[PDB]
Amino acid sequence: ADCGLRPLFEKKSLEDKTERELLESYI
Amino acid sequence: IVEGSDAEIGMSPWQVMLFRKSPQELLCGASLISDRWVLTAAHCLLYPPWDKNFTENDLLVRIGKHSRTRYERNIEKISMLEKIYIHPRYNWRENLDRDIALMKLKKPVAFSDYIHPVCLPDRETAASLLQAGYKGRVTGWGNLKEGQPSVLQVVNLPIVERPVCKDSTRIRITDNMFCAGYKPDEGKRGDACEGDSGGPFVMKSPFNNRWYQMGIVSWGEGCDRDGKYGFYTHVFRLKKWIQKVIDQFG
Amino acid sequence: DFEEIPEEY
Ligand SMILES: N[C@@H](C(=O)N1CCC[C@H]1C(=O)NCc1cccc(Cl)c1)C(c1ccccc1)c1ccccc1
Ligand code: NA
Ligand code: NA
Repeated sequence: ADCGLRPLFEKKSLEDKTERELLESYI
Repeated sequence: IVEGSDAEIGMSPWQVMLFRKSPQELLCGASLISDRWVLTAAHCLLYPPWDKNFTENDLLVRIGKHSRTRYERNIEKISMLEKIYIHPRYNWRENLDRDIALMKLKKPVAFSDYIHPVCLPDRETAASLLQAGYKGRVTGWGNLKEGQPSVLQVVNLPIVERPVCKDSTRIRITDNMFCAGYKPDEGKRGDACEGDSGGPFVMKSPFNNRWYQMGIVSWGEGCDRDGKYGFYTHVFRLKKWIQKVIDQFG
Repeated sequence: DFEEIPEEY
């Protein structure tokens, strides 16, 4: 149900320092 | 992890440390997939060429960690094992095919800011994300080079095309594995290494913004060698066995 | 290298 949603990031709408590197590669 | 960086607090809250009771030492990485099930590499528990065959009572699971060596009072949680389940067709003899194992915990672990399960992929997430060039993330407390880190390390690595994986190695590769890392021409580098074994290769779904564990740190030739890649257990391809185990004994 | 863990576990 809530797997994969980190309390300290996704649950707060905070991004970690390099997750955008992953997004940008999903082309 | 080679050429990675320190994890942020709470960045990988499914991260699990497999810890040897006596002597007290790291054994492997692993991941939290629910309040009582931990996922790891079979070779973390069973590898007869190295005289490794662990039983439940030999081990502890440490969850919520950041520091490698420190006891992280009020944050980490330590659990004992009720039962280990290894893939019946795990091939330790040749190539680590189906390098996967589950561990059932004696007691449920309490989720917290530092402790939270990762998702396991369904077929459509797997088909969308496991593409050459797509990057995943692998985390661990293993060697920094082919000493040891003070805290959890992180590195993001691109999946590599199957022909390139096969051509990089003399090992017989299977459909139950994928490889990842940069090519020598790509500049950037990084890799898993000794002690990262069993830890998770995760990807963040751009469809639902959730983290999924697509791989398990499985094997490599040396670490961060030019022209060589890390090899990961293909979690989706072995999901039926995972479901089967959990459905039957959970 | 490792700090010892509480006796309980
Ligand atoms: N170096 C071996 C290996 O990776 N093993 C031995 C069993 C434990 C596993 C291991 O050390 N995994 C940790 C690790 C290190 C670096 C990157 C990753 Cl992703 C993971 C590997 C291998 C051995 C000789 C020649 C080429 C490849 C292997 C492969 C299959 C079967 C036997 C040996
Ligand atoms: Na080859
Ligand atoms: Na390499």
